[PDB]
Amino acid sequence: ARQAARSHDIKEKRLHVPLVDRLPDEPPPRLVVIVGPPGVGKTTLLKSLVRRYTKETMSDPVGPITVVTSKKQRLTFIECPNELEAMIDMAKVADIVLLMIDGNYGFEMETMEFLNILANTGMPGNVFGILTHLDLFKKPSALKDAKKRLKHRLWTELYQGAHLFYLSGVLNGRYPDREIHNLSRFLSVMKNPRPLVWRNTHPYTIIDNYRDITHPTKIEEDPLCDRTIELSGYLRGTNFAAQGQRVHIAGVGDFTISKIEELPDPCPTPAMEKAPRRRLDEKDKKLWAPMAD
Amino acid sequence: GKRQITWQIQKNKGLTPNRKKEQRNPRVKKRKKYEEKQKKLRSVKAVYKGGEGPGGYQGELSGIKTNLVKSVKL
Amino acid sequence: FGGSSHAKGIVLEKVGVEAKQPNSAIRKCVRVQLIKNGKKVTAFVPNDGCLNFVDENDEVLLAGFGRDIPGVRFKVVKVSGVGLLALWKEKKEKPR
Amino acid sequence: QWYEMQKAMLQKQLDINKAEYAELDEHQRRQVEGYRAGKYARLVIEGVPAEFCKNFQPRMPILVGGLSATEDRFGFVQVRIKRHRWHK
Amino acid sequence: HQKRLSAPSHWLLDKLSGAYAPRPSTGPHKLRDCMPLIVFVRNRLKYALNYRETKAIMMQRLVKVDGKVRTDITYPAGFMDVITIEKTGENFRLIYDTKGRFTVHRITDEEAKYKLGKVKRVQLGRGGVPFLVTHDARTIRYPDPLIKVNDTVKIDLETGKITDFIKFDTGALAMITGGRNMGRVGVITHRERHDGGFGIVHLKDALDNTFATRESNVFVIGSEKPWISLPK
Amino acid sequence: VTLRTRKFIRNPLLSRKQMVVDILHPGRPNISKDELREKLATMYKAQKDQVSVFGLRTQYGGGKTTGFALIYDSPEALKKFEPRYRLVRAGL
Amino acid sequence: EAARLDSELKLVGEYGLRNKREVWRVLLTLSKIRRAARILLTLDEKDPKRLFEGNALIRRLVRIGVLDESRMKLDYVLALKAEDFLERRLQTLVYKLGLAKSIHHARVLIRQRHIRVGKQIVNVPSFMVRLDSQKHIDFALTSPFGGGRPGRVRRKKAK
Amino acid sequence: EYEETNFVRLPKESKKERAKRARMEGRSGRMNFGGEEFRELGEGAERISRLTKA
RNA sequence: AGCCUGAGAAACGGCUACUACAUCCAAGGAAGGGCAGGCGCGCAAAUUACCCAAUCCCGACACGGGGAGGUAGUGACAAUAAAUACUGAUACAGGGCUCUUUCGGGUCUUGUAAUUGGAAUGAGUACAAUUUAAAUCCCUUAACGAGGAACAAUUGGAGG
Ligand SMILES: Nc1nc2c(ncn2[C@@H]2O[C@H](COP(=O)(O)OP(=O)(O)OP(=O)(O)O)[C@@H](O)[C@H]2O)c(=O)[nH]1
Ligand SMILES: [Mg+2]
Repeated sequence: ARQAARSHDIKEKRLHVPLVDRLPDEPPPRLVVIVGPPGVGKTTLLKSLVRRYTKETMSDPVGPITVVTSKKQRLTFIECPNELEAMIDMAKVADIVLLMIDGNYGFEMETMEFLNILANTGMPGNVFGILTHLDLFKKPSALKDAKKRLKHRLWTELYQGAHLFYLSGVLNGRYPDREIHNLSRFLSVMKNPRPLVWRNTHPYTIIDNYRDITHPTKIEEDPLCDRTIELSGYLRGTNFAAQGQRVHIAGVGDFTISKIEELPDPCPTPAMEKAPRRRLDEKDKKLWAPMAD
Repeated sequence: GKRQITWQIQKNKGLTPNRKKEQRNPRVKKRKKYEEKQKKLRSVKAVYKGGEGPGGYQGELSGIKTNLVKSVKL
Repeated sequence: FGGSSHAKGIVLEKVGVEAKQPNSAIRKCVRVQLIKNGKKVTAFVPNDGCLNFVDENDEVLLAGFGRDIPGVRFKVVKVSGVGLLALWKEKKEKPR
Repeated sequence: QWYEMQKAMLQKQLDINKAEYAELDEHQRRQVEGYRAGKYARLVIEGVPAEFCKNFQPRMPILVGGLSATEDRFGFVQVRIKRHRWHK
Repeated sequence: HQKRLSAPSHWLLDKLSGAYAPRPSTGPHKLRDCMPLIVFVRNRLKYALNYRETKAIMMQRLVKVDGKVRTDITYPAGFMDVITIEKTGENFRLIYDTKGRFTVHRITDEEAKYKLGKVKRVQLGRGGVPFLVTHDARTIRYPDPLIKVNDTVKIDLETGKITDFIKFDTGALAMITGGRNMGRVGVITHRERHDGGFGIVHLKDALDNTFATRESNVFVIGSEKPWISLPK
Repeated sequence: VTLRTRKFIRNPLLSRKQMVVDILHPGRPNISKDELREKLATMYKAQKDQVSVFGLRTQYGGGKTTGFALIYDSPEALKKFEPRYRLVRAGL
Repeated sequence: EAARLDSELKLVGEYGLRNKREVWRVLLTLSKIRRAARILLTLDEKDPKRLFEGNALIRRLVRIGVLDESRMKLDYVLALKAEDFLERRLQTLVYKLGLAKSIHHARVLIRQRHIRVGKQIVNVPSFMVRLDSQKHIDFALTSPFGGGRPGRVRRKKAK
Repeated sequence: EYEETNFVRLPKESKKERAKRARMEGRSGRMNFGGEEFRELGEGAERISRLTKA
């Protein structure tokens, strides 16, 4: 009888509201934010993750970085800068969150601000606490006390029993390879994103490449004039309108689409190339960072 | 130059009610509950509390009432 | 209901949102639609100010109500994975 | 199994489209169904103020969102607001 | 690689040497009738602490077993092997006790020079020569022609020759090295043939307890004549 | 700093003197086993370099501290008869 | 029930206990001892089981000082009680030996490591002090009531 | 008395012995109210009758 | 399905042919067949930890090599012990408490957000030394470490 009771409780746990998926057959790269207070090493984790995946030592990685992590799915890493406008801009955008806590110093208001901004706007599937600066400790009893109290406060903040990784040192200016390897074990195998209503009704795009296509005669005539801008990125929400789509460039204002060119990917992800083996040969570990080095 | 997290976010108090300094310690509460329930007992029955003092017998110090029978009638 | 202790549901419509007196049970009651079976049952939010956290089309856990409308059997326990008394006590924010 | 029946009706609609605009390229795939999601695309925006191009930093990213027909109208929004727990 | 409890109950190990126990290497004495040299040095005598310390004792020529240098650590030394250590100037001898366990006996060169070994079989070897096989698997070429089966021999141990022998006798005191009455120094007073396999002897102690042990498990030690010093 | 040696064993085949050492610091902190190696030179008429101390658990409530001490006949006998970790802890 | 509440409150007040879990703990071990005494009274007199097991139980209780040395029958072992057990606790023994002014002072002293039982200091106030060990309850040598340093508020004041 | 014989130190129990000896309390009726032990009145009481008859 | 080594195998370690997958290529060719981990809804909960240092095993052999073994980390599922205060003096108020029987009876010291004074200190911070393969814990341990607006007790229920 108790087996039937537990089966009924789990069958009631499995249920949710029937919302619409709106995910294509060839899905766009899932967006990984690296959010944290200033000085915590978001750029260092970005360098270390892109070296783990695509083996390219970036001396200054900026912008979104698209990365092939499987034959079906791929990721893109964006590091949020230390400004609240960018944090509120990307909290409605993020697919998975890498939320950084500064170890010995404890929690920060920027971390709590992004946690409740994200919860109020829309909760994504996977948020992973990443706790760093553990090597700035002298007593390894105080170390496990700080790990325990930061884990319990984070569990009160987002949900009980989350994933909190501990990244200890900085060896080659980068991170330890085993620690970022188990971190990528957790963020590599993946599940479909949560059906958020705002992302499943409105079409968005996160700009990978920027270019100013303006005539130098116009720039020489008026140095402060209305320019035309080519913005290249992945179409992520629902589909854009074919003509006359109204666009909010967040932080700039509202405009209209003058042209859409729909062109093939720079990160092809071999299911799209072959359109049942497990491993990824190094032919496939592509890197598309059109603003970084 | 960092933004410290303050005590209200550090422990999620929320809107728990205000309770007593007696209620924050379960022994001191059970000390004060026993002192006041031993005090309520003297107002019902009569405790011994020492016989005649060192000074002797200064009279029945709080009244003598004549028309009061306080014996268990068997 | 069912064979379980708590059921899930979708808040269809907060019936009695235009009731006059603040802690009326018609003000506190909410029509939800159970996921597993599909029927629309009515449930009590525990408090009138706590009604404001229950929005339309939210996944709602509900349990029995064991003790002004006698016979409404269920009470809303959790809303969108967060406990409703915790939302009322301002411990947690609601993930939407 | 009302949950799986509702999710199956949603997947039936999600097969009915992509079964219904899989019939022509220049008419359906370009003009009916727009520019489908997941595909890399280049946008040309006309009329951007030059202070954006002069103060463009690659750190702070660019998010392009699509406004609906209702998201360009102005008027009195009536909202349900509450101050935060930790706002002093 | 056997466990400490699966090790036999007659070379003792306490709660100290880990859960495992060394196995004896293959050699003269048997497996279950054996004391390895590491158990003799560091678990019985405690002249050592660790395996590496026992190796550092064994590898240098400091431990001689039956008059020859024995190098490997788990060398089997079951019964009555004189163990000469020269830096300490001692010679130990392995006997049993009345309960059924191994016992060590300190002695000098005069009793350390000879070994009392029980004859296993007599045969005619190649070359038409009689040879003699003891329980130490010592084969002696050209023996004395009366030394039959179950007779014991005083082996010289500096040449290895025969010096004296004790006959199997009803009236000669003996030591039990097997069976349910193991390790009971008493006198052979009767012997029953049982032809067809597994004959017995009836044996009594010094103080009147009769019991029947098998002629395989017996071992002659002397009529009165304690030619090895049983510990007083 | 009060010292007593119990169970002193000769061990000539391993060539090293084995002592159960009961040291006592009452009122002091712990004993600093390198300074205890320095102390076990004149007590048994040896060089400091041929002494190795291990074990050394402090008894409950201060005072008594039980160590195990080994004095070798030569530093080279120590070098060829000591474990690597005890050699590192000693400093050779 | 009000009888249980008033009884447990009388125990918690008369011996300076923290909650009712300590009362229920003592009542459980007392009921175990009393159940053993009832099972030994089930058998007849001069049975060897009752003889040796009852002598073991009575000698154990007299040695741990609960049962008085005068009365040594299994009927008095049945007549045992939780007031006798809480009297054999350490905290009430400090209060009765007079090292502390009240029972809550005694609990405070035993918590912050002033008294010692025999040789070692005792950090727990529910230490069941035996009869042989009752006499050797005194202030430790590292305590300012025993000796050594004058202490903490004394050091901050004398600076 | 085993740490002065050849004076190698011990590990203070381990996870596999503490799993065993603390499970021994789980299947036994013994209790230690003070310095003494209080044994249960099961089969340990029947041997007292079982010895005295022989 | 057949074969090869060796003291010990019908090793599955290799080979051959057939069958079935599957990879690189310059399209001629060429190498290859395990477990562990995560997801198993869109909503979740024990380390991808360190070493052969002890016991043990294999070798030309004291040194070289061991996925048994031992060390550490998590844990409100339980279970064990118990902090969040102890103790005075003075000043002032005259009420405090109870009930069967209630516009009635019973009992006699109780308070206060009053003013002051003493001490005690373990959580934590922590020099060391020690423990240990190297660390940690434990035991030792110099120095700091309490006045509420804090070193910040909770969960429920009833009522003004
Ligand atoms: N010891 C230690 N140092 C770290 C750790 N993580 C980062 N650092 C150092 O802290 C510095 C911060 O650099 P970043 O990580 O780029 O800082 P960021 O916040 O990521 O980048 P900005 O947002 O531009 O400041 C670097 O120089 C790192 O070497 C850590 O886990 N341990
Ligand atoms: Mg950055």
